[PDB]
Amino acid sequence: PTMLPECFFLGADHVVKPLGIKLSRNIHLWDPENSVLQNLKDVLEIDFPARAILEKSDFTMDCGICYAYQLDGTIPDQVCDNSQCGQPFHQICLYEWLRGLLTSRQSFNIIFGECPYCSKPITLKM
Amino acid sequence: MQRASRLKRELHMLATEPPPGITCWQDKDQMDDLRAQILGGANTPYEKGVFKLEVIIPERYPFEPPQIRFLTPIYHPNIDSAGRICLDVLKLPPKGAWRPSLNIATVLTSIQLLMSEPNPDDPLMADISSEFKYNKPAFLKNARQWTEKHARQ
Amino acid sequence: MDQKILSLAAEKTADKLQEFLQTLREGDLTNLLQNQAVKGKVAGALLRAIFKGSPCSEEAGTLRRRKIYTCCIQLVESGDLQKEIVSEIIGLLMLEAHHFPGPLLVELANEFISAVREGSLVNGKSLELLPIILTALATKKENLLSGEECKKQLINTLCSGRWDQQYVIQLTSMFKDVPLTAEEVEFVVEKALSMFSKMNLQEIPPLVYQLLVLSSKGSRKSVLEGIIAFFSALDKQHNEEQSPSGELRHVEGTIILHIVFAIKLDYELGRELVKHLKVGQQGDSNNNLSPFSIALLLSVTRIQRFQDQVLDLLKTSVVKSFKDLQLLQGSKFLQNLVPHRSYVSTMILEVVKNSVHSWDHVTQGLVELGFILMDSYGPKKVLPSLSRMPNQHACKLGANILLETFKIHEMIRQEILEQVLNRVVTRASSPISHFLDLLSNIVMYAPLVLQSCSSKVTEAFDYLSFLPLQTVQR
Ligand SMILES: [Zn+2]
Ligand SMILES: [Zn+2]
Repeated sequence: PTMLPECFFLGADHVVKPLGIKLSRNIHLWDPENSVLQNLKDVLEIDFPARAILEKSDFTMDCGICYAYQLDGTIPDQVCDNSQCGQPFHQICLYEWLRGLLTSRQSFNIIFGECPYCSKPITLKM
Repeated sequence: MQRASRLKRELHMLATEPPPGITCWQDKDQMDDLRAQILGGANTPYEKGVFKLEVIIPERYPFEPPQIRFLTPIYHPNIDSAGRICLDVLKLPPKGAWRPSLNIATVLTSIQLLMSEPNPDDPLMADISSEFKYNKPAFLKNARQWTEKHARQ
Repeated sequence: MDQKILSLAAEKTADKLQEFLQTLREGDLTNLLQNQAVKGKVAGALLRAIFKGSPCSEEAGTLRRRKIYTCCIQLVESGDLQKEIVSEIIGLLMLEAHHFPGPLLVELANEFISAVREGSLVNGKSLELLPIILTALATKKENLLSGEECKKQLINTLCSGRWDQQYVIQLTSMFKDVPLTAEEVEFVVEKALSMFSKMNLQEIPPLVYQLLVLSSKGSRKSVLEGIIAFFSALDKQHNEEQSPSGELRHVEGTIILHIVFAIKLDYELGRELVKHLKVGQQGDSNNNLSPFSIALLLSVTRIQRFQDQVLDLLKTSVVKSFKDLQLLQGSKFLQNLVPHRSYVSTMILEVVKNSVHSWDHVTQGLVELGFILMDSYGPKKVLPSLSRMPNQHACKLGANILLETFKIHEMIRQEILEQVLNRVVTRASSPISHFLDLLSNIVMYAPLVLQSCSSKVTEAFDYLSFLPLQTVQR
């Protein structure tokens, strides 16, 4: 368990990059004598929030399409690569929307289109 | 399913904090349909008017715009007597401008706004649009009488 | 007074109506405009009367036909009338425009030129007639100077005059339907290209599309030379500003894709592109190619016919980039003469840097290109300077592209890795230092990856008795 698990980050193209880069450079500092949390702290060089809940009780991390949290297990994970929107979405809802549009072209497992709220380039990899 | 979540949020947000001079409730007669009301705008011939609307949210909403009719006859360049609205946000693009970024509240706002400022370039009533363009007074008079005939009680 | 022209038309032609013209004489504005404002269905019928009523056999029918036209152009424009009536009334003005003598249509076209100078062309639905009139002028080969000469000077005056910045695209969509010569299409499009400068960017792509579909019966050299010279200037100015990126990347791309869907149906388009982007002598390649020209080529590698041709050019040019510069950097005499134009690795890499905004077509070309260079110029002479260094340098590049590519595009870095392993594994038939040296620096930068590609390293180990030792070790 203490051994390295399978790991990855959901979120903003601009947010997720430095986590990946930091992970690559530090992973050798991983050590299976410690706990998973005690190793994460030193590998990713951060501390974790513990259920930041009551402050932002209607901030809407929700789909911004269906406006709901929790679509059939699925969670708002896919975001905008934009400082002014940051508007989360569902994989389901953003595919269903972007399929319709003229602007939207599909490569192999990816769809490029406009973010619904701000009309900036947003990428979806199925 | 995006229907269910949109309806739940928008219904209660419009029941507690709607935009001013606008109401929207789950039609009692038709609890799949909505009933909307626009109150007669100050400094308009629509002043002293309560304009009832049937607001149907298509089953693909919010990927498709609402289908909304005036139940109240209105004398307007861009709106015929049968209540049909010439407005891009009620149609999919490239012609229209609908997206789930917008909603029932913001489009009822764009409607009240058009009611304030008619756009003569999308004319449903060519007569009303030319009278609006050349003879403001006659339009304002016929429309205000229209408000007191159709939007009164 | 509308049901005293329905009767007139209901019986017979040019007998009572040609006189009914000379009786009224007042103005066909009240009889259409105010008649339209109430009920336009009348106007769709009415015009059937006047036109049958005013047959062009007589000049007092013809000047009554020349005025009703000058009217209903101006009423559909300035007038906020319905779409539905306009879809009819224009229908008529088209359907009847065929059988005119010469000097009236040149005057109608002069009205049209005057409108493109000034007039509020709030819909270019008004200019839907301007295609067919240049047709109907050309079919009458009689001296009014013949019809085709008048057409030539007329479209020269359309080009010479200023274009409504708003609907320049819609005007250029009209020369689509007319038959033209080379000189004519060239004049019209080089003006449509002068107009990219004085626009917003987001409308340049559809204009480029409507240029290309015109260029299908016109100049291609010119269309793509224009798009290339324009974006070449753009990217250089973006560079020296850095010494509007997040959308400059959308345009370059959308354009490459829009020119793709055309070279797809128009195999000659591709050949003219390629001829334009020849090295030939290396002095044309130091004025021709670009950081945009090359994203465009490395999208083009996806067309089945075209992959190969393209790559071969890039690769061979790549080498000269090394050979000019290498032979240049031997000597001071040469460094004195040439003002050093950025060289070809740099450019290819600036593509890769640009790439981030995720035009993911170019990538197939990169990866394809990259292993082409190393498979081509690998250490095998080594198990000179001339046949050594600009092949090692080439190899380095291959490697360099892919590693940088791997760093940026999370989507690809599965099939960079497999395509490496492939060449690593069964060989040591041929040397593979280079692939392991890359393989190092791939995995050194971001070795999370092999957690995602675990089946593939598992089935490199199932050859790790047959593999020679220095390989296995590393
Ligand atoms: Zn959703
Ligand atoms: Zn956004």
